[PDB]
Amino acid sequence: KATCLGMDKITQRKTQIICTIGPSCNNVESLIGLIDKGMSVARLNFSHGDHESHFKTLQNIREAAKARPHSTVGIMLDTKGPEIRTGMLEGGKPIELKAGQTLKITTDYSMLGNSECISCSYSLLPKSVQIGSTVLIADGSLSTQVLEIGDDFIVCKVLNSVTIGERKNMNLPGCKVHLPIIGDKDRHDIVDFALKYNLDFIALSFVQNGADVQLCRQIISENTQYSNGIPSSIKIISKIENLEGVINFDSICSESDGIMVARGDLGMEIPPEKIFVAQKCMISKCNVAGKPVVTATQMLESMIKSNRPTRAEMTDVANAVLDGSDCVMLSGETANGAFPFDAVNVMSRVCAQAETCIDYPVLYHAIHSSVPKPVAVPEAIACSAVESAHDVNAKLIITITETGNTARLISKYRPSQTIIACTAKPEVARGLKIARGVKTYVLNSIHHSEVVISNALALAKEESLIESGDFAIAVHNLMKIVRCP
Amino acid sequence: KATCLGMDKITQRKTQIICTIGPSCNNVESLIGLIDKGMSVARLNFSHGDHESHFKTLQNIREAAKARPHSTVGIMLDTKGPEIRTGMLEGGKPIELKAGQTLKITTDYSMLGNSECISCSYSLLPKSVQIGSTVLIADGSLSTQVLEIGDDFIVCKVLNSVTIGERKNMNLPGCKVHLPIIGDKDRHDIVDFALKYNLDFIALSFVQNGADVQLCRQIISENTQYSNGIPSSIKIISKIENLEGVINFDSICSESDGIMVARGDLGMEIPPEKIFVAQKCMISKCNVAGKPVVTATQMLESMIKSNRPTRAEMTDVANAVLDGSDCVMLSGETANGAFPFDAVNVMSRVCAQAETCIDYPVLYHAIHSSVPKPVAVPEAIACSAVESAHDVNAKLIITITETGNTARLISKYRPSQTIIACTAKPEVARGLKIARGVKTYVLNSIHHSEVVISNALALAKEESLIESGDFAIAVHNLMKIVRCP
Amino acid sequence: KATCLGMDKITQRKTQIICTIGPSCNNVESLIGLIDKGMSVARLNFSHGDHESHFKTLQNIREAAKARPHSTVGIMLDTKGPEIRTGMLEGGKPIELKAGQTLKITTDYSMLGNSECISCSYSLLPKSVQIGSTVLIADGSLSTQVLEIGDDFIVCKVLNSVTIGERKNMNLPGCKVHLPIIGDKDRHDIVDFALKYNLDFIALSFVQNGADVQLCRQIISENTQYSNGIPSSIKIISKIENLEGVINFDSICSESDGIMVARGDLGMEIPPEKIFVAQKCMISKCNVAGKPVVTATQMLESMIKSNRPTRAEMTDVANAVLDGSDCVMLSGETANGAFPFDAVNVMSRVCAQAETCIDYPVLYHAIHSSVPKPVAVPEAIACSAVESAHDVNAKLIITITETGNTARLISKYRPSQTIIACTAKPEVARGLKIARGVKTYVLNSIHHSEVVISNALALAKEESLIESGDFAIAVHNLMKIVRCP
Amino acid sequence: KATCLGMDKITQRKTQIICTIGPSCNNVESLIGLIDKGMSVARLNFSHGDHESHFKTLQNIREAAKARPHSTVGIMLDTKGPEIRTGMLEGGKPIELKAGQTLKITTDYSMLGNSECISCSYSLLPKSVQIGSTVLIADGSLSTQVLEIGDDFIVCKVLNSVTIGERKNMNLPGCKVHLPIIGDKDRHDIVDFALKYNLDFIALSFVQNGADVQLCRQIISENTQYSNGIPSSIKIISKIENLEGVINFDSICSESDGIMVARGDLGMEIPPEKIFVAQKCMISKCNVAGKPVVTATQMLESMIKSNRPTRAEMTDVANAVLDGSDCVMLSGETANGAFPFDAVNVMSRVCAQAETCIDYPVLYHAIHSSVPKPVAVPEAIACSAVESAHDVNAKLIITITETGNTARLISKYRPSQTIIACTAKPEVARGLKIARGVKTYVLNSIHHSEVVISNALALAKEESLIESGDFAIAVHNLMKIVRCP
Repeated sequence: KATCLGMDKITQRKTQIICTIGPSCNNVESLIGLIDKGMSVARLNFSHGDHESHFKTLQNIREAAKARPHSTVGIMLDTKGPEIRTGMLEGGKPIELKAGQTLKITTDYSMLGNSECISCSYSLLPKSVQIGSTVLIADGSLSTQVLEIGDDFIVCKVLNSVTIGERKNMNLPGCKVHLPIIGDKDRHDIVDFALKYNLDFIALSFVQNGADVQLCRQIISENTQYSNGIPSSIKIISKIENLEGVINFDSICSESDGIMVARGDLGMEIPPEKIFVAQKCMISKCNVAGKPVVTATQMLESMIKSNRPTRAEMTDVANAVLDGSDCVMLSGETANGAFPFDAVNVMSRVCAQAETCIDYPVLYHAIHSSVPKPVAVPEAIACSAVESAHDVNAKLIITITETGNTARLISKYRPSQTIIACTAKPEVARGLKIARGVKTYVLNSIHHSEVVISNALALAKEESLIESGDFAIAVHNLMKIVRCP
Repeated sequence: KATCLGMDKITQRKTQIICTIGPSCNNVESLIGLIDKGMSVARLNFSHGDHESHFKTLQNIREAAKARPHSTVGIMLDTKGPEIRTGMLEGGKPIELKAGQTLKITTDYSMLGNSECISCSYSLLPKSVQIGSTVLIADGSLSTQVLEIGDDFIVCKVLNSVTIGERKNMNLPGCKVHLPIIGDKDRHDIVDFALKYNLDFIALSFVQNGADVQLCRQIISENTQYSNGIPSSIKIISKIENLEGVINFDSICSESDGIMVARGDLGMEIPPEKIFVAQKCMISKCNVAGKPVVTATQMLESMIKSNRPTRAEMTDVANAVLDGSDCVMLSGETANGAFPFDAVNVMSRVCAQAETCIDYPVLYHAIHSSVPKPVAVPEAIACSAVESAHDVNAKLIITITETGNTARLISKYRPSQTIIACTAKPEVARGLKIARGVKTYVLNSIHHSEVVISNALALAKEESLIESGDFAIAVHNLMKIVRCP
Repeated sequence: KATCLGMDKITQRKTQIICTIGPSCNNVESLIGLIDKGMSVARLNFSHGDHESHFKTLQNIREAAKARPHSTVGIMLDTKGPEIRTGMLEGGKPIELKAGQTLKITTDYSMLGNSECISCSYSLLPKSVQIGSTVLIADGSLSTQVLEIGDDFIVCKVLNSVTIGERKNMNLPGCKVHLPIIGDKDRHDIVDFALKYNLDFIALSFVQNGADVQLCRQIISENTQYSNGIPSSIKIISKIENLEGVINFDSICSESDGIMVARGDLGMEIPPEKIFVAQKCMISKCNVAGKPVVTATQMLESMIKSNRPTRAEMTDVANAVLDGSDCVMLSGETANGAFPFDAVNVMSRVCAQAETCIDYPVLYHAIHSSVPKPVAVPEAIACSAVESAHDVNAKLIITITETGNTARLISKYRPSQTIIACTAKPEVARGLKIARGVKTYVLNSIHHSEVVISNALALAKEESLIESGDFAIAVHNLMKIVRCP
Repeated sequence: KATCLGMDKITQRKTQIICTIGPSCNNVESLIGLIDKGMSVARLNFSHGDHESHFKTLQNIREAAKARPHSTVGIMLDTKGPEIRTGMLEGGKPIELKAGQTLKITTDYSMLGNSECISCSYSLLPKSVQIGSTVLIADGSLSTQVLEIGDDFIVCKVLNSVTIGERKNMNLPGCKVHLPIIGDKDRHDIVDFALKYNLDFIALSFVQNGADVQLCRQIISENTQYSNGIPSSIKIISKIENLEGVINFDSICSESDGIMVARGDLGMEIPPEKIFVAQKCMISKCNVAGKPVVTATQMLESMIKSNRPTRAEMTDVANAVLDGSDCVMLSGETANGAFPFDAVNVMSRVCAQAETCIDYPVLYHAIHSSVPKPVAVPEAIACSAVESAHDVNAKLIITITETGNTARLISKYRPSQTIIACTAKPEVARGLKIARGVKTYVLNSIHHSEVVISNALALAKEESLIESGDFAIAVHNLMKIVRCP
């Protein structure tokens, strides 16, 4: 019905876009490009790089953002988390293995590993496997089986002949990994980078229960040395990356400021045909809870070595948007891909196209019905704004906010109209970069409602978002309908 | 569902009540009683009485209203319109007739009629009938047949032996009555009573098309001599009383300020079984258009000579409310009945009871869906107010209004909450006495919104309409949600 | 919507009509007339008449039915039940009373009563009241108050001056009446009239719980002497006539073959404004249960002394049909009214008119959704027949049935199409005369499906119910769609 | 809701699967394997191979089908259509090109091409391009630009350095290709293979309008020499592969027996972001019309060189099923992939899993509402069967059919129950291998309905599709509900 009206034709994008910043796009020029193509949030994967690499990247993001005064860019720190990685190889050159050979794996991490004895970051490895256990390297590339266990090593038997590099992933199927969700390095990165440099999001890797989220809350509340004793309003985004997280989803979602659905280990703990079911379900639950949800399964793989993607990758992003996703995330397409700019631009257009397939009145009633009544005043105002915008055929919903909460609530009810959030706090604007359909205007002051609305309508007119004679809904416990001069 | 919740039990009335004031309830004491039983509007039927009778009644109504300052009483003038009535009988005593006898009817209205020659107010009577024409008197009591036509009289043959009195109704089936909808007397009554004494409603008898309505509009605009050159805002309520009125209903409804469904001639022009179908349709169309509708078919006939009505009469009122009727009107039950006070009280309780059978969310969506979009700003505001009242579970919807238009728009969407209209103009309050579920607060000034709302909430608290901590929606292009202090 | 399409116009009646047979219409000629006007079922009120009067009436009904071979007439016995009546008056002439006088009431039933000492049928009267209790005669006409209680009498004080006749009703507010629901006379009438003469319905007066229904079931099962040891399939219709019945409705409805909502005492035990609520609720519950429901509050009172009714009475029948009533019943309009034929004809046309206001697809989905799944095979076939008829725009639903059960199930789902029930058993056809929209064809044999359908389509074509080329749904666990030759 | 019930758990597949048969799976043993993994239809892509290659494959398919008598395998011929392919390379070895060099292209198809002068099958190539025209080879691999046009050749300038092989695809963007939709070779393949060997489907490449479909109809009706003068019932499945096909879709869809959504040229004529929008619309229109639709964009690309696919590829299949797709098609994954058997098995499990996300009652009402009424008799029967299956909670819908039309109609309404089609004609069974949720029982005779149903139920019991006491709907204009013995 709505999809067919689009075919007869064969309004800016609402779904936010997160880009992972790596070597391929670390410089100012590239970052500006990424903003122009549609980047809402820049992500720093703390599984990679060092302190100096991260800090430079951060400076570059902010410099690039300064070059784009009509844009707001949020910055996300994605924790390393409880991962197991291999060590450095022979001098620095990659190594292949053949089935049948006996490969040794030492826990002496600071050791150069050859074709016979590689290294491992997990010092509790010997006490975590048994004779016969399977050890997976590079996410199902080097499959092995334990033959011996020593004090600080294991000896495995290479089962299938494959090629792997350095710092590769490692997996222990059916084995409990004795690592914390927030280890010592994660704490250091949270306090001494995210809080210290005033970042906007913490993507918490491998969250498994509400207690993981609460530990992060506690860390934030006990570390205010970088903000004059004032607790950061930095947002916790929990990454569901395994079966435990899926089982405890409700608790995690309820505790967090947002959810990210990511590849992780999930594809090894459940049947692969079931992954899409879990994703769809987690997205719907986030929609009902009004918590932002990020879809991030590295959707455009083919765009690390190709100018444009294949159908399957585009339909994945389209269907993620249609499932109700707030943001989509690019991983190695931008971080270390050959065509970082092409991917974002493609992804952006796909999102916009998928959003034309939405039956907005129907979507609104679905969400409105799913929310138990009575609600708080702010949420009621939000609903009425969306209903009003529909009833007068308004082009914009403008919200004057000091925290972004009303803007998040309007976003929850999925208006067809673009939401313009007006605030005096730049941090609030960056925080809103994960909320669907929210554009932000940062102001010097927010005290004079009339003036704020006037400037917002003038600026929106300049940006081709509204025209003279068009209606806009203004919200600030209060709702009004104004006409664009 | 909603009706069955009520059966297990075996919130003030929203439907407004119109009482016809006559001899039985003309005095101050009686009118005070009628207010206490639930009278919203006092109707003066200008088919009966003289100037002095009407003027005394008008004073009594207004004196009674002063004795009840928390109430607001509207005053309606019901026009004589194009009717044919007989003259005075033998001295002043009633006369019966027997079939077979030849009854004469003269057009000399100033004459005492006997059992052989009666009188008639319609001077064009001879030129309107032919030999064999049927002449009905007292709405199907004296059925006669024309035998001779003279210059200023007709001679008929009494077909059925019945008893009749003075000033009785007269009908000419299948004959065109050459009388205007608004004649000399009607103009006189509108200008020198309704406008002159500042009444609130003109109930316009036998409206047949839009042109009839527009003639009344013209009279109103051309007669501002009693209001300092400012046109009155007196409401035109067109009475649908015949087949023509039904045929042209849409035009009439669109031109009018409201609609009254009355008995009139309709039952003689269409099959009686079709009347309730016409009524249901007319009520639905009024609901959709947002125009007040009055149901008035003399619902409680039995209560002119009995303490209480029978089932059929109560169900009639109940179903009128459930059909969507804004007001119910009592006729001979209050005017010249033996039990006026019992009637009103009964009708009030039935209305309240029928209102407990309503599924309010379902009703809201039915009306909201029937309204073509986009709507104008105030209608959108009204909708949003009703939805917000629901979503926070508010007790009141308060509207600050200078005309009553917003209160009418809110009323259209049928909220479960009582609607409180705050105005500075007492005429606006009186005009709203035909909008369902609206109560009116008259204030000295309406300028300071915060103050207006504070005093409205305090007065509502005093009247036990709201309690501390309860929510109320306040509307004045603008909508907000406040908590009662 | 559907009501307005009808107004633009300003298909046979579905709602069945029950007529009470009394002195005014006891003869063959009158009964034939009643059939022609629309009588489905003839009712014998066993509160009145004697054995000889009842038997003659029965013969007349059956003779009249023989004169109408294309009609099926059901016969209903309405039990006297636990009622209290007054005795015979002075010789035989009616008597009036004045407030203040002390009226005596003896329990010596076989005694002529004057203006000072009347008689009473209830011998336990003295042991049922106390000093100060109120005794009501003729349903709130003679209001009295006990002054003395003797062995076989009471002395009351006339409170209000009114006029009453013989055999008048009597009521004891707030007092327990020690009479059985099925007394000795009721049992006699059930066994020696209803079963003996093979009647179709027993309207059981003043049912108060399921045990009352079960007593009647037991009586039927223990009295097969008039039907060769084969238990009668006579249908029990329980009359809800008081508060107890309303409280225990679910149990009563679940036990019975049908429900009648009647005047009884209800109007004295609950507030009168609540009666319509209870009726609406009981009708809906019967619709959901698929049990036939009869509305019978003496809807056309004014038609005992008038040619035509008033609006309130017509709208009552219209709204009863719209509430979901299967049958409407006339009481004193036919039994002892001046215009028995006029009333039925009016009532019939009203029903037909009200049925045009029904949104059939909407009504179907409402009932279909209210019924818990899974259902039995016969009910599933019934639903599919109704859906099929809609989908092909069929004109008839024909059902071959030996018990009428499938015809009752189709009726439950309220098709717009007339339901034609084909059976070889005349008793089955009469039983179906209380099911909405069911017309019956009685056949010699029912074995050849093809032939039965052919004859039914031919007969229906002759009766102007279907035309050549039109579709009909044929049902007999099996459903087919045939075309009318 | 339905997706989340599946997450808590973390019924056979209904969606049909088309496998393309090539070198990797040509032998009997492989084809048996493909049947066991879930192949419904075997596709022969006549763009590759010769007569003997196709004929051997046809025999192997048919021998493999005999080894699985409980399965039914359909056979599809996919036409070469209007395509442009290069010739053979240097002896037989592939050749790479570097940008800047001038590549020649001759129209002499019978020639061995080097790194300087390649060959081409399109003889009108010189008269189709101009100076500056872009010539694409291997679907955007070798981008060239015309420098010279000769009588039977063109000289181009290699724009981008890429590697290509033999028989590669060739495109002329913005140039009209003067080739018929059904040429000499296509006619030959349709008549002397599809019709001659009695295949079940013609997948018609690059259908652009209704006229193309009607030409294929004409060929079929004019060629009955291999079926004794009886026109084949071979299904025309039009492939939408370009913008023209999309523009004229309605006409094509109405003329065709089914629709295939293929990759084709579409991605070169419209923005890539718009492809999924077109696909969703085309699937919806097919669902509404009741025509089978095949989704086939080479969904599992990664499984030509990998054991299992990535997320995007699985979600693509999952969402195709949820969009309403009747069949999914595998291309190079089975034809010449390294892991054919793993691919099919994965795609099958995804389909089944996606099918558990369906709200079956909701889906039924959506389709039922979209169908304009009235429908024809068999469509009404199909609807009623689906509703009855639901209402009694049946396990199977069994249809006795001579053409398969009723089975297709039932399929259209998407019952949760498996549909069992009973036919005497093996071609009918094979034709139904593209209808979702239909399984087929081939019988010697179909005459005795009772017997047919008995044997169908017994065979279904044997296959564990139904148990004793379970209900099944039987359809053969007629519908009934039976219990499995």
